Amino acid sequence: KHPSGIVPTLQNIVSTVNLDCKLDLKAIALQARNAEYNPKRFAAVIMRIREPKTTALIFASGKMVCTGAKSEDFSKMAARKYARIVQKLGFPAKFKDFKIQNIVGSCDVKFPIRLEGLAYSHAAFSSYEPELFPGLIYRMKVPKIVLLIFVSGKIVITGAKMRDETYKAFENIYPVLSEFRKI
DNA sequence: GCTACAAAAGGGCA
DNA sequence: TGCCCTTTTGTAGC
Repeated sequence: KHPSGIVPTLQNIVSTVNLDCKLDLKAIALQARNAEYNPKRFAAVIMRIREPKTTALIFASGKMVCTGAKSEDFSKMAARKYARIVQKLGFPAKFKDFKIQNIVGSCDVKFPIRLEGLAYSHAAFSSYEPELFPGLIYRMKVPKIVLLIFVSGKIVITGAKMRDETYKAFENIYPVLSEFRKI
């Protein structure tokens, strides 16, 4: 499962669910204290809960985005809790088509990387402009995943909709990272 | 408290 | 149109 002997830690999960009902945002924004709303700035009511620590963007259309959870299950859990809060408020809220939209992971290979060398050998995948951003942007094709590689050996993997995509991207990159270990 | 990246949802505006 | 808007999170040099 994990040949490199390293398991990326899941850091942020983004999901969406359909409450399947139109919502009155100003009413929700008035009844709730755990809520914010400035339509002039953004179309959603921003709401937050402590456990699991997350932030939901709630729309009039009944759709909802959930951010900040550390796992897929935590994300679904937080979404149901927001859905329960909306119900207590007077809306016939359901929970339709809950879907994990993005998973962000990170790990430490515990060795320095020669980013310049890596980018040169993988030009068709690499974006390295150190004066702009200190990390090398690696757009992997299979799985379709974006990895941010730093000189420190710190790696961020984002864009996954399944956690096995996150693990594979990392196992795919590990041998390349070793090839460009900074001695 | 910006550079960079992924992703969703919506109003607004070239 | 599509591209911002907003939110989250890791990373790191400015």
